Amino acid sequence: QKIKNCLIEKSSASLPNNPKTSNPAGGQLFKITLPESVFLEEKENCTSIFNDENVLGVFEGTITPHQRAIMDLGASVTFRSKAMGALGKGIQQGFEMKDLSMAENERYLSGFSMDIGYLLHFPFLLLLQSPFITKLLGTIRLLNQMPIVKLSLNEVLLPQLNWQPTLLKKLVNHVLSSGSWISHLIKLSQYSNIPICNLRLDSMDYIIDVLYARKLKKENIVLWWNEKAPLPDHGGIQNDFDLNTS
Amino acid sequence: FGSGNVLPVKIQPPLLRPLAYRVLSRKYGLSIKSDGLSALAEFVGTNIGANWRQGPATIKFLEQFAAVWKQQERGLFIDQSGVKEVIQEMKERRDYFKVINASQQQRFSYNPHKMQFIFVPNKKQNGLGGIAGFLPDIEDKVQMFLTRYYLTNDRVMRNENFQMSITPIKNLLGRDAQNFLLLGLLNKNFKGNWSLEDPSGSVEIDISQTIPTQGHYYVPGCMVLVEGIYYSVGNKFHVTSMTLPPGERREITLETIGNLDLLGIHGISNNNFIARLDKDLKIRLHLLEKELTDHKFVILGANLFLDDLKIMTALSKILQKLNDDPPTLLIWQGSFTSVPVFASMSSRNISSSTQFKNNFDALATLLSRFDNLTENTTMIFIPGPNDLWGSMVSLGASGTLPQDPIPSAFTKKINKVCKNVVWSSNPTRIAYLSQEIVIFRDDLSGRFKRHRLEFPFQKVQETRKLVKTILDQGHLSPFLDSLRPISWDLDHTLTLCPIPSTMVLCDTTSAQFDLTYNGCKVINPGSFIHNRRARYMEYVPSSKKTIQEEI
Repeated sequence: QKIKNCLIEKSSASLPNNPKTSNPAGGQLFKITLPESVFLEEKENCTSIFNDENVLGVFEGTITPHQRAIMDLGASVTFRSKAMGALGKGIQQGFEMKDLSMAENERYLSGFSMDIGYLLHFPFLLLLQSPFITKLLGTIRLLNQMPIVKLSLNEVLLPQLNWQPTLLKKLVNHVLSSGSWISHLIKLSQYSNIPICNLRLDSMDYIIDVLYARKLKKENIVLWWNEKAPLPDHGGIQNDFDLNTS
Repeated sequence: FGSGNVLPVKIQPPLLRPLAYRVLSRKYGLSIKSDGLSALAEFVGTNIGANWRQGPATIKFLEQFAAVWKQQERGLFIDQSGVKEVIQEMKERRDYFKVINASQQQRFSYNPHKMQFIFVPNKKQNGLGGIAGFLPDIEDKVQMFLTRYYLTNDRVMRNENFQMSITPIKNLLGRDAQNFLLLGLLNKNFKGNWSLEDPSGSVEIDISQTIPTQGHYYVPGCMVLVEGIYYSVGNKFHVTSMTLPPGERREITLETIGNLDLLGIHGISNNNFIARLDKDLKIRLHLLEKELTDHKFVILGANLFLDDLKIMTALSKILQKLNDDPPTLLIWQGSFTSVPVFASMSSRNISSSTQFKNNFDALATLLSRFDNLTENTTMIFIPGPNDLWGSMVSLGASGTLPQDPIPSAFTKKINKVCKNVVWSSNPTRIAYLSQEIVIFRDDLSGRFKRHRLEFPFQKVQETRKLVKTILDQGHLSPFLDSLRPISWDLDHTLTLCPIPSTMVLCDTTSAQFDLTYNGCKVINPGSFIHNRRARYMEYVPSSKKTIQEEI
């Protein structure tokens, strides 16, 4: 077609193995890379390669730019620009990262020295401790622009009689555990290579997911990564009833 | 029947029963019971003043009481309801519209030997069903596809063009030549070869030199008309032509079935007798067009997400305009959640079922503002793939076609904030006067595109193809039990032998359209939000529609 300013290339990535899809046929998998803005533009028109006849599947449409950068670069990102001195140009506009990127060693992330705050609900690197993160974030729009470490302990309960002492006790430990929270967060982050604020403490499957995904990307295997969905992303064949899967 | 007399003197029925007996039991009617006789004493005593020697009054009262029993079927014995019919009599001196779910729809079998529909008693009414009464019996699994084949073959054999005729497959076991017209299920044998199956038997099919009739879809699990030659050296029917059974309009279909009240709003039918009615249809067609264009019911764009904030804001802006002119009916359709809700083993966060409950509590806040829309509008709730009970098993996939309504436990006070709200199954039938509309929500175009026969050899054409296949096959599920399981005893809900007058067929994978075919109208709402635009369409029972957009 040549109409799109993208990069396509025939690839041999190892596909997943859905029980229904078993016929070998041939191999003509492709590796189309294309910026998301013109992808949204191409969503509009009827005729385009991504939506035409004889399309078997799209296999990694679920992964967001956030996940791509947190998996590729990591916490310790550095600039290998050289060429023309566009550091000022890079900082005034948005630094495009595809052309120039490198991931430096993160053996020591930070020698911590910074102020910490609180914000709690019982229905600057601030720590958000609320049952409803989304509601508090939406109600105060100014809360979005500040960096927050979101640690959520939820479902407060009351005996309905003499609740003042139990409120005091529930407040005391949350007041006094700040030194432990930050210490454990840094301890996990220094090995994890995920940035501190994106990472959560109780979240443990996320570490496994990122590590397994990046060590898979070291190989040619396809991720089948799927976001906030209980089923794997197999290209759309996963949306049909099958006896073996059942 | 009149008032203002002196006072209601009390008299014993012994001095009243002879007149009632002579008027009712002797001439027309019978069985004036003792309790019923005592009941008929009060109203005749209401105007008792200067009577039992008067002229017409008592005779006319008995005549009027007989009028109800000729009008209503009732029975023989007269019971304490005798006052209940006089309440109707004094009553004599919109409505008739209903929404029928999948479960409450009447069941009808078909006898091929008799060319007629036989009633099936509902197990809920007579069976105890205290512990397990919804569960089918194994015999339905054996007749599920036989019923489809009988209905389609009757229609094929009553077509005008056919009078070569369709031959049973086993009649081909000794022939070495000639031509045959075979009708049956297209599927794959357990060996992996394409085959055709009819109640008589089965045969393998060769597609190597087949020329299909373009204009529709050839998916496994549907009836197909085929033509070719049978070779006895092996067992193969070499195909030379392929088509689909022709469709039939509902006006010519009704006459064959008489005037059966399938979606009976005129009355109900039992194992004894059936119901038919013709004269009322003319007058109610008159009433449909009797300057009732004010009626206005609206189907929203499918797949609207409550958890998203922008969708909620757009819905508030839309209801802002809907408040001005309240729709007659408002159908909220599509999945109400953007993520399937399952057991959610992790309890650190709030449970997904509690989140489902909470997302149905913001609707009350957003709806309580607009009082008129509450006061004079009826809302119809359609489920979706990611609702509560189904997603607990399918995990967001599409499974059984008869999908039960949303549980009343997690949605309780939306019935209070709004006046008329009805929860309905995934396939439902709106009976509006002399009109039947079918509500169905699934992605049909994707499944058609994925599963095609692929014969070895502008986008709106696909919409016409989909409409023609769905309408000619006379069934909403042209698929085998493998692709989509079906509740065995509820399959009649999905069979369109009489073509509906108006069809609601929403598919997010297919662009919106407005097509007409043999006696029906097919509309496609879909994709509530698209290209930063929120769309919703209006339709009027006078066969005009409108599209209204609100960024």
